[PDB]
Amino acid sequence: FVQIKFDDLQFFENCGGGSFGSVYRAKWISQDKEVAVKKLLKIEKEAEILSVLSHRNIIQFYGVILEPPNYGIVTEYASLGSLYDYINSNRSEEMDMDHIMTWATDVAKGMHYLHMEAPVKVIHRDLKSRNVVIAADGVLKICDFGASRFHNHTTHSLVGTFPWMAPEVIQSLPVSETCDTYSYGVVLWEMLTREVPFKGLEGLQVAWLVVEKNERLTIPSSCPRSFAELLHQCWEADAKKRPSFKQIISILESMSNDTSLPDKCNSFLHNKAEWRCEIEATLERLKKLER
Ligand SMILES: *CCC(=O)N1CC[C@@H](Oc2n[nH]c3ncc(-c4cn(-c5c(F)ccc(NS(=O)(=O)c6cccc(-c7ccccc7)c6)c5F)nn4)cc23)C1
Repeated sequence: FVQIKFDDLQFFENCGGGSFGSVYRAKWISQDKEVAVKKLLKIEKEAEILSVLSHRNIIQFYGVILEPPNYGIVTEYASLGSLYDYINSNRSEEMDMDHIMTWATDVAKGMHYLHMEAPVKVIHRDLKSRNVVIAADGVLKICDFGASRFHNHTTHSLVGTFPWMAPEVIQSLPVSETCDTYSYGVVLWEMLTREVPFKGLEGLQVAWLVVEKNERLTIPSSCPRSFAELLHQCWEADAKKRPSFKQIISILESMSNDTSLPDKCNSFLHNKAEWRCEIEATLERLKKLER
């Protein structure tokens, strides 16, 4: 627990909404470092356990703000924004298969660390493209991985999170590390299609569809089978039938040695104007499925 004086910071802008859980971008004046600061309504001293986590694909702890009433956590700031903002911009048109693979390896490796490599097993429960950020060198960093255990005020809206929640998370059921595997496959699908998952729908409809009808996000027919089948394993209703992140890492290795995949995938990636109608059709069939 490094301590960071409130006056040691210069606050720039707030994401979230001024509330507890809202993230400020800020300059750490003692250190001349650009930082993120999360507004907490206090700090749990027992939360030291998480201050020892360190991995190039998770956001880096810097220190804590302990000046009542100002309580905050300070971390690195990733220069290039959230994965979400990037995927749903026209910048994502520059993504080739080597890009997808690198970024999906980045997330899978950060998750493998939290699940199996750190001082304490961390199951994230809220992994999603808005919780992954892009450092200056394209390296991805998982955010908010300690939220589900300590500061449960940061998350829950929760209607905006159903497309990434495993079914068992939706039902408040027994939960295993493979709930993060389901959320990852949604992140993968986001990278491949560059769409907002279940765009336009009601959270409760998606919650319902995922849980009762085993509805999953449309996989375009022209998506390479290797990607399609990886998505499928990551989306098994039966959490015990989903891969671990060690297996995902090993799967991405095989895919990246497949000489045929790069043309197949890059073709698919750059023909979005053909197969975007497939996803958009399923969206109206699902919207009309409540009217
Ligand atoms: C407003 C629109 C929007 O969403 N965006 C606009 C731009 C983009 O924001 C960006 N761009 N780059 C970014 N880089 C980082 C973040 C960011 C950082 N955090 C943040 C915190 F401020 C605090 C904690 C966490 N995660 S954590 O709670 O799991 C954690 C990590 C490490 C240690 C600890 C800890 C230590 C001791 C005791 C308890 C806990 C906790 C965190 F992610 N959020 N966003 C945003 C960026 C998106």
